[PDB]
Amino acid sequence: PGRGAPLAKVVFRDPYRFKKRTELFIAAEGIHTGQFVYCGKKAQLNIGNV
Amino acid sequence: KKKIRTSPTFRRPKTLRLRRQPKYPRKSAPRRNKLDHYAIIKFPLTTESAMKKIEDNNTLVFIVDVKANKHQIKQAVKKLYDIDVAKVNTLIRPDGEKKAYVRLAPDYDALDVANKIGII
Amino acid sequence: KVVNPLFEKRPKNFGIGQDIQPKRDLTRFVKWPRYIRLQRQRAILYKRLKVPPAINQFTQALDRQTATQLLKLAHKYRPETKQEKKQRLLARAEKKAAGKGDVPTKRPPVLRAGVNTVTTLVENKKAQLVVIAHDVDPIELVVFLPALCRKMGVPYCIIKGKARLGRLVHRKTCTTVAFTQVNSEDKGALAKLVEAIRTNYNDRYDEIRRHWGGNVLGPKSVARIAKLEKAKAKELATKLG
RNA sequence: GCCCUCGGCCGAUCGAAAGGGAGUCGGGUUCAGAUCCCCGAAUCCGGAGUGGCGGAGAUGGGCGCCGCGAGGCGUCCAGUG
RNA sequence: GGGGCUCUCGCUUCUGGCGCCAAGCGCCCGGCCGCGCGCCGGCCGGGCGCGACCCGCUCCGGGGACAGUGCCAGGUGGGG
Ligand SMILES: [Mg+2]
Ligand SMILES: [Mg+2]
Ligand SMILES: [Mg+2]
Ligand SMILES: [Mg+2]
Ligand SMILES: [Mg+2]
Ligand SMILES: [Mg+2]
Repeated sequence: PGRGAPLAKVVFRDPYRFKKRTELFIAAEGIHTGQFVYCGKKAQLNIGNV
Repeated sequence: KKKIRTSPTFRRPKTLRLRRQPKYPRKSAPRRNKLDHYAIIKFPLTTESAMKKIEDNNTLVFIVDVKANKHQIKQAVKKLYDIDVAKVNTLIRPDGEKKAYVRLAPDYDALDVANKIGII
Repeated sequence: KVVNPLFEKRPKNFGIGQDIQPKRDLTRFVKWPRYIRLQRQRAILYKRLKVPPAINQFTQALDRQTATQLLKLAHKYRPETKQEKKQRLLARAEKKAAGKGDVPTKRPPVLRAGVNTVTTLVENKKAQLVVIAHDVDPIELVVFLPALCRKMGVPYCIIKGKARLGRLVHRKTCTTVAFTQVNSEDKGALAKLVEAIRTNYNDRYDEIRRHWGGNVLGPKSVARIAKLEKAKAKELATKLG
């Protein structure tokens, strides 16, 4: 509410403890549910990657 | 070679807490219980409604201390009248006095108890 | 040969995104309490900043051999404890009632302690060796002592531990101690100490006066400066020759 | 009691008789009270250390046997439906 | 062969799965029976190290003697 952009709820793995992390990214146009996004230096050039 | 920090947070270490071992009591003697049984049971109610409760519901109606709960009223009635009671209902009157309806156990007759108390 | 076939290795790899990281040592990356951070940062600041020579001279102290041998000499001259004083006072009272009289009986040489006592002894030139702790926290109690001892000619040294000097004088912490006259059997040991102390402290007082401290950068800064220097050096080397 | 290991509601506390929030209904009864009293039917939560009773787990299979046989005996093997 | 020399001193991209509380190895300390010659046989437990490299002085990064703050000075200032 109050924002024109959709928000993407994205679930990662905590690399240090057994848990699932939930982030609230700003949805880039094209991404869909069930899609894998990759965040990091070695990530590739795809829509939604960071 | 074994002191390790697997967490990046420093928490306050758990120290020893002693229990109080005072060198003198702050109160010389414990103050006695003012809300004893005679304080709890002030006087019975002798109105038309109270009499009808005695002769119908096996219930004695009392005016009790406003600070006494149902357990205290039950135990006080049991001790200072030598009767067994089933349940206690309690209201506070519009004048501020607490009223207790004490139903007696089936083997006790509230009429006879009221006669021994002297409130018939 | 007889090992159970059901036993097998189950190696886990700790690459990125794979099996979660093991519980490893994280002391370097701990959110420490403010007081721990403050004392460590103060230790770092005393290495960053240009420390004046009058404060920097206390970082030069005795080595293990000389400090231990000096403390061994000084252990023979510890001040008497309260129990020892009360017992010699009782013995003195009984023997005085017996007929011993005053009889000063050569009050034994003792170790004088305390900065005011020691500085008065130094001013009167009644001190034969001064030992100064290196870690007096309000360090103005001692900054004048090396220069004063040099001017008066009394040999002085700096030792590691106001706590060690305190244990020498049966207290928690002593700033400085002084050797007044010493016993005949210990005169040789005191002279042997005083000569090395004199060479290491009073003789080189002129360069102690000028030896500034600190002014050293952190390991990261030093390393990156070194790698920049090496880059320019290697390109210059390929240029030359 | 101490030690080892684990332990972020990461923020006290307050804030709704219309929000969220387990589980009570029928009949009778007073001058004035009743889903609260009486009668009769339920129900939720909490407790039970010495364990309250049952039922479930859990009571089978093989082989040597005894025994007219059934049924019992003994060595093994299973058994968190 | 192989070192001064380099990117690596990396382990995860076709799936709307799973993933923690160490397997393995090595060194020990107990209790048990016992060849009854000790590194000596087997059984019930516990500890440590490597697995999971070493050292280091700022947690990591971005600014930085500027910004900012304190005091004075000039300007602007119907916002009051
Ligand atoms: Mg009530
Ligand atoms: Mg917390
Ligand atoms: Mg509240
Ligand atoms: Mg409500
Ligand atoms: Mg009404
Ligand atoms: Mg005006």
